[PDB]
Amino acid sequence: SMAEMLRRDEGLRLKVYWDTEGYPTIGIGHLIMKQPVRDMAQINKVLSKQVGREITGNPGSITMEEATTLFERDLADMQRDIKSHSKVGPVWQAVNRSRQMALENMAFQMGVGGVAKFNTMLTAMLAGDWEKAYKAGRDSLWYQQTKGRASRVTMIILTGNLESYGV
Amino acid sequence: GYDKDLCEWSMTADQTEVETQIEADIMNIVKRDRPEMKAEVQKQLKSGGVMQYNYVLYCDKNFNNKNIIAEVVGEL
Repeated sequence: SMAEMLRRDEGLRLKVYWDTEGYPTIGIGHLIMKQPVRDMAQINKVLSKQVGREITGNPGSITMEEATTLFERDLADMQRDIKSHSKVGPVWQAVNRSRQMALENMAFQMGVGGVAKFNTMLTAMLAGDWEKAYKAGRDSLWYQQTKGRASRVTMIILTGNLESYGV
Repeated sequence: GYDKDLCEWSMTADQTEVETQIEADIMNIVKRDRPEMKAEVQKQLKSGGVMQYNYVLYCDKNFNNKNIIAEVVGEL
C-alpha cells in the first residue's frame, strides 16, 4: 500500500520538524506551510485549521490518528492531481500498479510538477523502454540528492514489481 | 527495528535531539559493517535529510537495521 511505502520513505513525526529546505513538516511528510517559516504561532495557527483542533506548544503535537488523517488527505490530493496532469497522467494510465506507485511516490516527494520535469523518463515509460527510463531516473540530480529512495523507486520502474520495498 | 522507547521519543522529541540519535545509529552501523560508505552516507544525510529514517530504525519490527546503509545510499 502507499501508506506503508510512504511511511517508510518519509518517516513518522507527531511533532513539527523542518525539512532540508526549511519547511515545517509533520506526520508522514505533511507540509504544514510552503514557506521556510519558523514562527510557531503561525505554524500552530495553520496546523490547527488543517487538523480541526487547537494546537498549542513550542512545538506542539498531533495524535497518531491526526497524522493518518493528514496523510490520507495528502495522498488523495496527489493521486487526484497525478491523473489529471496533461503529461504525467497519460503515463500513469499506461503502466501497471507497481509503476503507478513509483510515480505517486515521486509526486508525494516533489509534486506532480516536479515529476513532469522527467521528460526522458516519462517518454520512455510510455514507450515501455524500462531500461531507458531507469537510466534517465538515475541520471537525475534527484537521484544524487536522495539516492536511497531514488534507487528504490527507479528499481520499480525498471522491474515492474515492488521487491525493492521488500514486497 | 522496533524499540518502544526510541519509537515514541523519535516521533515527539525536539528535531535536533532526534537527528543526533538517528545519525549516530546510522554512522555506527556504517563503521561496523561498511566503513568505506561513510563519506557517501554523510553526503546523503546532508542532501536528503535524516529525520525520515526514524520509522524504519525504531518503529518497524520487520526492518533489519543492518539494511539502513542501503536505505540511505541505495542497493549495495
